[PDB]
Amino acid sequence: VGNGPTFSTGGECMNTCDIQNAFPMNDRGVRSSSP
Amino acid sequence: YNMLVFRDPKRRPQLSEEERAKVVVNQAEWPEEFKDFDPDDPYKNSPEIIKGMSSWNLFLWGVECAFIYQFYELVFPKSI
Amino acid sequence: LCNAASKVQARSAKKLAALTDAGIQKTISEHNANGTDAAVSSTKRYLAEQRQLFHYRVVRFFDECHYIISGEYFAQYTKVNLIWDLRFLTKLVVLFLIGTVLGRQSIFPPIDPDSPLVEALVTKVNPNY
Amino acid sequence: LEPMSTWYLASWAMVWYYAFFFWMPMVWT
Amino acid sequence: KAAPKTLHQVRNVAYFFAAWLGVQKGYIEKSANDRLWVEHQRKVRQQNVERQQALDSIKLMQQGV
Amino acid sequence: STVAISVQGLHYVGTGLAAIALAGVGLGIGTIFGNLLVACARQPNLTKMLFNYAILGFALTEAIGLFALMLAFLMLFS
Amino acid sequence: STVAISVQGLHYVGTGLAAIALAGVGLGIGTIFGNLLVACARQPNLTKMLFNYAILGFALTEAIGLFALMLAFLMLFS
Amino acid sequence: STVAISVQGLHYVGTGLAAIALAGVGLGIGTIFGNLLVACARQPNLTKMLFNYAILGFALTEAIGLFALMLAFLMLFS
Amino acid sequence: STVAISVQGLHYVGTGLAAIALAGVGLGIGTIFGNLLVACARQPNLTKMLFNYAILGFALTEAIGLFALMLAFLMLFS
Amino acid sequence: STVAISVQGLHYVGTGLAAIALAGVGLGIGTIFGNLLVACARQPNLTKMLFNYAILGFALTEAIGLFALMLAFLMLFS
Amino acid sequence: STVAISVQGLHYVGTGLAAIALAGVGLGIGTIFGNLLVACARQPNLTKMLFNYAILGFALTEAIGLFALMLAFLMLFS
Amino acid sequence: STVAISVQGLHYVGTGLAAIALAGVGLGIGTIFGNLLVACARQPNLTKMLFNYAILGFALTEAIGLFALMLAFLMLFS
Amino acid sequence: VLFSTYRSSRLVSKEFLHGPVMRFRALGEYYFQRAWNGTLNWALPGEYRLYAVMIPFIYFYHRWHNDHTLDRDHVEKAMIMRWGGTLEDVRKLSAKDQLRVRCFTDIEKLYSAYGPKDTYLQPPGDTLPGKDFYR
Amino acid sequence: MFLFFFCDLFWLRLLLCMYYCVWSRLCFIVYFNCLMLIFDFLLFCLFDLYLFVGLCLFLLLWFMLFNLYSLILYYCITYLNLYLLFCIVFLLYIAFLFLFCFLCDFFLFNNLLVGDSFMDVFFIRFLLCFLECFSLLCRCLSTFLRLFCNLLSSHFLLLMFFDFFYFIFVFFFYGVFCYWFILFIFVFCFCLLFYVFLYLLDLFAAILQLFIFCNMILQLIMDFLLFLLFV
Amino acid sequence: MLLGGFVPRRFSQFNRDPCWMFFIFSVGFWLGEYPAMMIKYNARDLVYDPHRYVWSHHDDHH
Amino acid sequence: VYTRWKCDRLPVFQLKLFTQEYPMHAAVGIFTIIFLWKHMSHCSEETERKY
Amino acid sequence: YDHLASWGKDAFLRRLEFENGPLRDQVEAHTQRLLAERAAIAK
Ligand SMILES: CCCCCCCCCCCCCCCCCC(=O)OC[C@H](COP(=O)([O-])OCC(O)COP(=O)([O-])OC[C@@H](COC(=O)CCCCCCCCCCCCCCCCC)OC(=O)CCCCCCCCCCCCCCCCC)OC(=O)CCCCCCCCCCCCCCCCC
Ligand SMILES: CCCCCCCCCCCCCCCCCC(=O)OC[C@H](COP(=O)([O-])OCC(O)COP(=O)([O-])OC[C@@H](COC(=O)CCCCCCCCCCCCCCCCC)OC(=O)CCCCCCCCCCCCCCCCC)OC(=O)CCCCCCCCCCCCCCCCC
Ligand SMILES: CCCCCCCCCCCCCCCCCC(=O)OC[C@H](COP(=O)([O-])OCC(O)COP(=O)([O-])OC[C@@H](COC(=O)CCCCCCCCCCCCCCCCC)OC(=O)CCCCCCCCCCCCCCCCC)OC(=O)CCCCCCCCCCCCCCCCC
Ligand SMILES: CCCCCCCCCCCCCCCCCC(=O)OC[C@H](COP(=O)([O-])OCC(O)COP(=O)([O-])OC[C@@H](COC(=O)CCCCCCCCCCCCCCCCC)OC(=O)CCCCCCCCCCCCCCCCC)OC(=O)CCCCCCCCCCCCCCCCC
Ligand SMILES: CCCCCCCCCCCCCCCCCC(=O)OC[C@H](COP(=O)([O-])OCC[N+](C)(C)C)OC(=O)CCCCCCCCCCCCCCCCC
Ligand SMILES: CCCCCCCCCCCCCCCCCC(=O)OC[C@H](COP(=O)([O-])OCC[N+](C)(C)C)OC(=O)CCCCCCCCCCCCCCCCC
Ligand SMILES: CCCCCCCC/C=C/CCCCCCCC(=O)OC[C@H](COP(=O)(O)OCCN)OC(=O)CCCCCCC/C=C/CCCCCCCC
Ligand SMILES: CCCCCCCC/C=C\CCCCCCCC(=O)O[C@H](COC(=O)CCCCCCC/C=C/CCCCCCCC)COP(=O)(O)OCCN
Repeated sequence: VGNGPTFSTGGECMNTCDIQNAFPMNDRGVRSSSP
Repeated sequence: YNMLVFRDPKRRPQLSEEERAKVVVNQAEWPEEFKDFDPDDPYKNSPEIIKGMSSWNLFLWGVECAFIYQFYELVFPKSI
Repeated sequence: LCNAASKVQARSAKKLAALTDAGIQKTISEHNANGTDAAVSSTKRYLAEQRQLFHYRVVRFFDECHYIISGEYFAQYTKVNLIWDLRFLTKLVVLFLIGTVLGRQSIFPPIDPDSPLVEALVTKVNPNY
Repeated sequence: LEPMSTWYLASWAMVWYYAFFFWMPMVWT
Repeated sequence: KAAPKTLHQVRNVAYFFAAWLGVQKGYIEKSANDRLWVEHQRKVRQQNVERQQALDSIKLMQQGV
Repeated sequence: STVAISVQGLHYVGTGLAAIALAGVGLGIGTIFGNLLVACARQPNLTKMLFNYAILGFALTEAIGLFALMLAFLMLFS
Repeated sequence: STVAISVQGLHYVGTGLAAIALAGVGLGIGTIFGNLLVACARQPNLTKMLFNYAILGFALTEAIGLFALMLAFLMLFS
Repeated sequence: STVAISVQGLHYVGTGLAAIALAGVGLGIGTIFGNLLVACARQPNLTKMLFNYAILGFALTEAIGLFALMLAFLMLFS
Repeated sequence: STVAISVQGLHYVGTGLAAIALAGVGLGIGTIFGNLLVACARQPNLTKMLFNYAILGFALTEAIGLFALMLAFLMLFS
Repeated sequence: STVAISVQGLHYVGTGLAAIALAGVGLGIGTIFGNLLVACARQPNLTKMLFNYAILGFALTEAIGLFALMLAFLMLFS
Repeated sequence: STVAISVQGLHYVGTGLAAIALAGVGLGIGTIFGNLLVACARQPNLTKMLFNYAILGFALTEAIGLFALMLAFLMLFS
Repeated sequence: STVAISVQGLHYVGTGLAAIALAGVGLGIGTIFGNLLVACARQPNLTKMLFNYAILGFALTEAIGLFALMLAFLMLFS
Repeated sequence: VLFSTYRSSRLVSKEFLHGPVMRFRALGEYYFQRAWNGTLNWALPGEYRLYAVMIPFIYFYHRWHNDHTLDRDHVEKAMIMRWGGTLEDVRKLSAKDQLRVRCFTDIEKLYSAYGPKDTYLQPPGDTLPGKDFYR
Repeated sequence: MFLFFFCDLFWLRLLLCMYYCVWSRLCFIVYFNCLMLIFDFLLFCLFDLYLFVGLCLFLLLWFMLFNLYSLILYYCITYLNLYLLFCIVFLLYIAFLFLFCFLCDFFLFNNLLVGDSFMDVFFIRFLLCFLECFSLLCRCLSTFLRLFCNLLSSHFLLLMFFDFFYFIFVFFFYGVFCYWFILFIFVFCFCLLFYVFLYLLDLFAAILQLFIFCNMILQLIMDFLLFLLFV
Repeated sequence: MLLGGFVPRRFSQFNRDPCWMFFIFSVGFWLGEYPAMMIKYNARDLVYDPHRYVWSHHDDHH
Repeated sequence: VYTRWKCDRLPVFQLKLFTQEYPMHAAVGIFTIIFLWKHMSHCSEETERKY
Repeated sequence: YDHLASWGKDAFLRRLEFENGPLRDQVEAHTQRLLAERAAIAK
């Protein structure tokens, strides 16, 4: 796989941010870094 | 671990103990860079950027640069 | 005075046991069984090898000189070689400066008799130094 | 102390005024 | 683990300690000499001041105010 | 007769006096944290909120000590 | 005899003495925030209202320090 | 012998000493509001009356501060 | 007449005054620990978070004492 | 005119002032032990941990006292 | 010009200032023996342990008192 | 030039400074008694025990006052 | 009508200097466009290597500027005032003498307020030249 | 007199151009309270209460590029002048105040007359109004003075301590080879601890002072905001 | 914000990343300039300027 | 869609920003600039020599 | 992001790919087991 960047996060944890619901949650329970 | 104020990030576990115990580890598939992987020293086997260039060599290079900066005028002084 | 010595010995023993080098552990075990010193033996082995490799160094020096003079070294020149050459030049300069300082046996150039700074030499607090 | 000085205060403040009127729009956009 | 047949490490430590003690002796001697010379220079300056004061006093008497 | 005298060393005295202002500031800061500890033990659920208010108070109190320290530098360097 | 003397470094002393007044202001501010921290833990629901009064005291307490600070400049620069 | 001396620079010292009186006024105000915050949490239903009394206390302390400043300004000029 | 005077030993006086600034700093630190004991006694499970805040308060208070101490040593060597 | 004066009794005055700071330290010690007793009564089970923390507070406060004391002795013999 | 002056009576002033350091030391003792009564009344069963700690605090404060007393006497007979 | 001066009225000033130490002694005594009343008014059956400890504290703080008084007398008669 | 107020009015082609610009953007993006590179108000990044690289460089160029442009003025003033009060008088000295003087100035800088005061205060009885030597 | 000079941000401007030619998210802000003025829902304000956000962010960026990087030795705070900071704070504070005053709503100032009708109007309430009107300008002055003094004092202390450390390190390191090496080692360790402590304190204090600088302006704005309730 | 990045475990690993290589070079410069100053400014042959009492910054700023 | 920051060129956006977004701030800044250049734009020869 | 392909992956990027790649479960299990063993040895 390549070395390219992805959707920026700003150094934030999406499982505790104020807009966490906007980030989908996967099976493991970790909210995505992007929509 | 820490190097001054720089702390090494650690990945949070995602698997439960029950699921984790069922995982079969096969280091044969792992890259040669990361074998016997240790969280406290993950870059022990990491390749050098320049072959034969040690950290001490760069430290000594900087020390020599400082010595030159401070002593060049002693050997080749110039008039105002 | 004794507790500190015991603590230092224990720490060194723990660190010695910690290392996972098969050769180092094997040598340590052999020397402990024989009661000899591993570090001194390593030093003697290194000195013997260097003594037996002097003419190898000479031959390598001549081979490298031929390689450089022939122009083959510059044919495959890369950025890494440039970095190494810059390191080499820096060491040459610092060694030259140190050699000059040692040659004149003084950090600063000596003062000529006709210079106006001679007074400073006369007014030394301690003439011995 | 220059920080308490005023003999070239106007030229000194031109830096802030340039930053406010010319550099802030660029940073904004 | 048999008894050591050689005492190389202790000898090396003793070598270092002996060199350090010699360094301390030399440093003490040099410091004492420096203090002596500093005191001597101070005395020389004091004597020069006294001589200048005496010369000024003689010149004042010659002035005769 | 009219005599004008300019004593240089007085600037040290004024500088030392300003430093005394730090005694109140240093004490005042300790008072804030003393209440912070006695408050976190009365309602630990707000410890993070209280810690934030304590820091704000520290700076305001600290700010005053700087005013005095500025005068010390002004006279010490003039 | 009539003798007039002008000592030209005394304004340093007056400036330092005025600066000492800042110790009380700094202490008072620390007292205010100490009471604030120990008061919020008692009635957290009114935390915000208390903060507004705390700032008001700071506004009415820092102002006094300015007068003393004002006198310092009027004597330091004269 | 009778010698009369007139030092110009002694009014700075007097001005500084008078300015020190504000440290008490500043601390007194801090005490007033520190208790005000405690009282409001205790009985928040009386916030307005307590605020009114605190203001009255601040006014009286401020009046004393005005008297001290009046002396400071008088000595500074006169 | 224009007279310039340079008093040497005044730097000792100014240095001593700055040392007084450590009186409040020392008192302030003692206040923090005293409040710490009460908080621990009234909430024994928080023996570490309170301890950390006490250290933080000491550090800030120590900083103020060090700001004054710099002047104390500086004037002593001026 | 340029006049240089060296007063040999002002190394005493500075020394006395540096000793005043000890009061802010000595009082600080009493405050820590003043509240240690209350804490022990409140929570006798923690007679040990509180004592250790009090010792830490006393040592740090004493550290300020000795920093000031160093200035006191330096100016006494110089 | 170089002028050396030796004021003899200033060794008294330095002695007096160091005595002020006892003000805090004496007050600090009162604080210990003030809280001790409250602690004893609250928990009379622990008078012995509290009394021992009170003595400990008194000794520590007295140490500082002797330090100031030492300086006062040295500047008195020197 | 070497000039030796002996001011005879300075010993008065040093005496007054030592008297200030009594302020921190008398106040400390009042603090003990103030806490004594509260301790007595909390559990009055222990008055006969607390009173002895109260006297002990007065016996120590008063002893400190003697040291300041001693200096106030030595400098006042020497 | 003369100049457009819209940024859409292009002045060059889309492919103008595409390659160099892509190289520049590659340099910019490799270390900065990462999840762990979260800035504090755009000024303090999260990547450690950015600090490790930029702090030394900033210090180096600032120090070079200070040593070769700012302190040089003080050094030259000291040399001129202590050895004639004129530039030609200083140039009358040799390079070694100038080196000695400048190193003494560095000594004075290092001592500052924490060092012996005989470096600028002439003790009584000293035979060295005074302030009125050249007057 | 016209002096031509330059700020000390050219390398930082170059870095900003290099690293911000492409977009990046921002999630950490020194003063976040400028974005959340209203905490109770259904409350809204007809006044442009979010006008300060852009100026707040730009001021934070500018002051952070200067102050935080000033900890690096020989880095210059080009704007460090008392009256220049006065000009900056004057601009911001007076601009917002004149925005409130141009509204030509005099009732907005009713709260200046402190107290209730019970208090004597002339001898108590009027004096309090005078004091509060004075206190607004005093708040402006205190803001700018605090910002100036913090930097000045911190950098003076850093310079003095660094000078002392250089002196002892250069002219007393030989004690390592002498019999009093322990004293030198203790002093060196203390100096290292002091160095680290000072750097941490300055780093924290810069950010906190910027926070307070913006909070004073926001408090000025909030003192005159009125919120309506949705129905 | 100090969130992440390469962090060498010990000195020997500083050569595993170019940025840390430059960092260790700079640290070497920083620490080695002090011994150089010790040697240069505590030298036996170093002599104070004879005319050091002719002028000083202390008189100028006074 | 049209946005000032994305569609307008830099001078136009600057004018819009300081005329319909922060006009009072610009006015105050101009006032202060005029004051500075009217009362703080002179330096005597003695002042230059001193500082 | 083709223009970045020439830069490759550094040590940290390789570590992240290794830990969070398809072998992430194996690496997590190995790391947790090693940490548990070290903690048990410490106690
Ligand atoms: C102005 C001009 C003046 C000119 C004067 C004349 C000049 C000389 C002319 C010639 C004269 C005749 C020849 C004489 C030769 C003498 C030397 C010699 O032959 O040595 C061989 C000899 C070993 O020979 P061997 O026994 O046959 O070896 C058998 C095997 O080969 C062993 O093999 P190995 O495997 O062991 O190999 C390693 C071995 C071999 O390595 C070497 O060969 C080393 C280099 C040899 C030459 C050394 C010359 C020294 C001369 C003086 C110093 C000059 C600078 C030297 C720089 C050396 C840099 C490495 O390493 C060592 O020797 C180690 C020594 C260091 C031990 C360090 C331990 C310190 C512990 C401290 C603990 C403290 C705890 C306190 C707790 C208190 C609690 C209350 O080694 C030594 O004698 C070593 C001496 C080292 C002295 C160092 C002194 C430094 C200054 C003092 C310290 C100050 C800083 C630190 C202070 C810290 C606070 C306390
Ligand atoms: C008499 C001697 C000469 C002097 C005469 C002066 C006359 C004065 C009249 C009276 C004025 C009274 C009032 C004065 C108040 C001063 C206050 C003050 O200074 O405050 C500090 C304050 C400092 O602000 P700052 O925070 O440092 O930021 C301002 C910077 O400029 C950076 O801010 P920024 O980065 O935000 O700026 C935007 C920047 C955005 O970034 C960039 O664009 C990057 C570039 C930056 C350039 C600007 C920085 C300059 C750096 C230093 C100089 C660079 C090297 C120059 C080499 C000179 C060699 C001799 O873009 C630009 O700068 C746009 C210009 C770009 C020019 C590009 C030219 C390319 C030519 C290519 C030719 C190719 C030919 C090929 C042919 C082939 C044939 C085969 O200054 C200002 O705010 C500006 C003051 C200006 C006042 C107006 C003065 C009148 C205009 C004078 C023009 C003279 C032109 C003739 C000179 C000829 C050579 C001798
Ligand atoms: C369909 C046609 C197809 C044609 C295909 C052609 C293909 C082949 C290429 C054609 C040939 C090349 C064309 C030009 C390329 C230029 C570079 C480029 O590509 O830029 C990217 C870009 C390419 O265009 P685009 O992306 O397609 O479209 C642009 C957007 O539509 C709108 O852009 P924007 O609005 O977003 O931004 C525009 C501008 C914002 O707008 C402006 O700045 C425009 C207004 C500026 C006015 C400044 C002066 C004001 C003075 C005061 C007023 C005076 C009034 C006087 C009244 C009369 C008095 C009598 O933005 C900036 O300022 C940032 C960019 C700055 C660039 C960096 C400049 C410095 C580079 C230095 C490099 C060399 C260093 C030294 C090397 C030394 C080696 C030893 O071009 C621009 O962004 C244009 C920048 C223009 C800057 C002008 C600055 C002038 C400063 C010097 C003035 C000298 C006056 C002397 C007076 C003397 C009196 C005595
Ligand atoms: C052709 C142009 C227009 C001609 C005139 C048209 C018809 C009249 C227009 C309106 C006139 C208003 C009259 C006053 C109204 C009341 C206000 C007041 O009291 O005013 C006092 C005084 C006027 O004196 P006065 O009351 O008429 O009576 C004379 C008294 O005897 C004097 O008594 P005093 O004691 O007050 O005297 C002290 C001193 C007092 O003088 C001052 O205080 C000067 C203050 C200047 C204020 C400038 C306002 C605009 C600021 C924009 C933002 C800049 C940010 C910072 C940038 C820094 C880096 C450049 O007075 C003077 O000497 C006045 C000289 C004024 C010269 C104005 C030159 C402006 C240059 C702007 C440069 C911008 C560079 C940007 C580069 C960007 C490149 C990317 O100052 C002003 O009025 C200043 C504002 C003038 C505005 C003129 C119209 C706009 C500008 C047109 C020229 C643009 C040139 C661009 C060159 C670019 C080169 C690269
Ligand atoms: C969010 C918090 C950020 C915290 C960052 C912490 C950084 C930790 C640094 C550890 C030590 C680094 C040593 C570097 C040595 C360099 C070489 C040298 O000689 O320097 C000596 C210099 C000075 O050392 P000195 O004073 O001993 O120098 C002696 C020199 N003589 C004798 C001539 C006087 O070192 C420094 O000044 C380093 C101080 C660093 C303080 C922290 C600064 C943080 C703010 C800037 C961040 C920049 C990030 C930019 C990123 C991009 C932005 C878009
Ligand atoms: C070493 C000494 C140190 C001393 C330090 C002293 C402090 C210095 C602090 C400087 C930095 C802080 C500055 C903050 C800003 C201060 C502002 C200030 O006071 O400026 C006042 C000054 C007053 O201006 P002035 O000084 O020219 O006043 C003229 C008055 N006469 C003619 C009587 C002398 O403002 C200006 O300088 C700007 C004037 C032009 C802009 C305004 C024009 C419109 C005026 C409207 C009313 C009149 C006209 C009729 C209505 C309109 C009709 C069209
Ligand atoms: C308005 C002029 C009226 C009088 C006639 C003058 C003609 C002078 C001869 C000009 C020959 C060269 C013309 C080259 C094409 C110019 C195209 C142009 O104007 O483009 C403007 C373009 C900017 O475009 P945008 O803002 O992105 O948007 C454009 C679309 N809305 O500007 C540029 O790039 C600069 C181009 C400058 C070209 C030269 C203009 C010279 C004008 C001189 C006028 C004065 C009279 C001259 C008399 C000359 C007699 C011999
Ligand atoms: C040709 C070089 C040979 C090297 C051999 C060195 C042997 C030295 C052994 C004794 C050393 C201690 C001596 C103690 C007394 C020194 C006094 C002094 O300063 O004298 C200087 C000599 O000092 C120097 O020049 C050297 C100073 C120190 C040099 C340091 C060397 C490198 C240290 C690296 C440190 C890096 C960190 C290591 C940490 C390890 C310990 C924790 C000469 O001048 P003086 O005539 O005394 O008077 C000058 C006044 N006009």
